Amino acid sequence: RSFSLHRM
Amino acid sequence: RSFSLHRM
Amino acid sequence: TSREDSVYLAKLAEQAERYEEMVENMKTVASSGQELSVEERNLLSVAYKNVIGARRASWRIVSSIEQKEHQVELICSYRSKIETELTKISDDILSVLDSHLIPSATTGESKVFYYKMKGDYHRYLAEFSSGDAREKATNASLEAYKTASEIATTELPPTHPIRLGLALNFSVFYYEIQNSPDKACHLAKQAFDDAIAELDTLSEESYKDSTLIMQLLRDNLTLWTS
Amino acid sequence: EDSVYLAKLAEQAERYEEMVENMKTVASSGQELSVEERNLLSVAYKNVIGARRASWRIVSSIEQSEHQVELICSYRSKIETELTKISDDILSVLDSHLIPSATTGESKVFYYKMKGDYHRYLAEFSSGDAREKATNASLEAYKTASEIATTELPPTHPIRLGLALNFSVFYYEIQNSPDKACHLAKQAFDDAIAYKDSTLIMQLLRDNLTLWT
Repeated sequence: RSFSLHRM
Repeated sequence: RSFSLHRM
Repeated sequence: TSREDSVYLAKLAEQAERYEEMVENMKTVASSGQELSVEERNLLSVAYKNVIGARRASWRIVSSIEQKEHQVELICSYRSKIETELTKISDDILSVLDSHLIPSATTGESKVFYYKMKGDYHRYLAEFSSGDAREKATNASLEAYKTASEIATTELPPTHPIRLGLALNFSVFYYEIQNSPDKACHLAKQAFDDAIAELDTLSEESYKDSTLIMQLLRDNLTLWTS
Repeated sequence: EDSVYLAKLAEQAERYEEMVENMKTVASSGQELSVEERNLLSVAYKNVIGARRASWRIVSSIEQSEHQVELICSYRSKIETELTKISDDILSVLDSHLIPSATTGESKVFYYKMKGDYHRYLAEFSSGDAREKATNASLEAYKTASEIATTELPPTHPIRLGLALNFSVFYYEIQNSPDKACHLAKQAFDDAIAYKDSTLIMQLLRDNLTLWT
């Protein structure tokens, strides 16, 4: 549920 | 473009 | 791994979005002696439809890139590497369809379902071929559809989702492969009108699936008649 | 040159396994990369490893008959071996060619952030001394990158910000340190209070802060 790095 | 049978 | 064990791994690979392994789980089941159940051949259909769906999408992207130096060739061999993978998938499904599935099929509904797949993956082949392979794919595709269509009209009610889904794909074949909008609309409209008349034959379990495919028929009818 | 052209092609076709193989030959040569190839190699491995992590996270959550439990545990080992091989291939590229032959500090932070990333992906599924060693290997690459990022990159730079995101996430996910995760996520977000990507970064930092607090 944690966000790591992506294109946006 | 026409549409064919998708997943049921 | 046993027969029911391969079916469970196919359902496992389905939700894991690993559809290439879903084929091997179902390919080692359809070749067994048993006939595929209503849900079994659904996994077989869902598996291959996603395996070839990715390459169809991948091929359609690479074609438009070329349709818009050493770059001219680099795309041509890349676009052909996908066409080889598209043929391998179609030849793999059509081989088991012609060796075990269709021969060992006894149910009238089973024959329509498998002969429809034969028309489907012959049509995927004719989507990109040119010349002898396109003419050969077009003929076998129409021959399997017509066979499915004749068996479906006598053994299946006109509202059955397999009978309606067949005419949907068969009509797409006329418009996209044979380039005959008059033949597509005629078959698609008739398939809609046949199901409208016998609305009482709409089963309880097959109700939602039948209404959905009928809307897909009308969406195509609207698109083809512009 | 030609190998970089096939990577852009395979990215359009979304055949990322071939994008990795083509970008692998561009990194196999010990020549320094470029800002484009540096990100072409990153997105290629991000998508390939992202599909298996997706399947691993989905299949592991499916576990909720002893045969049926031991059946999906073998299916997860299939995905874990892919997760291990893909991570080992990109880590051996970084540890041998990219990190040793990096000249600019900007690339050094990007490559050290990449190393901690795929070590962290290893910690997501490894067990025993494989997870313990991967935990230490990820924090060492992250801490090295943060020491270099604090001097070579400005606080608003997206590489300095994206590094803080994946570093803080490593604290909350692998080492189970909510206080360390929130501290850096907020320190990095506050230090950037002043291009077209840093805004999205701090968005992810704020969303992670909201969930973690």
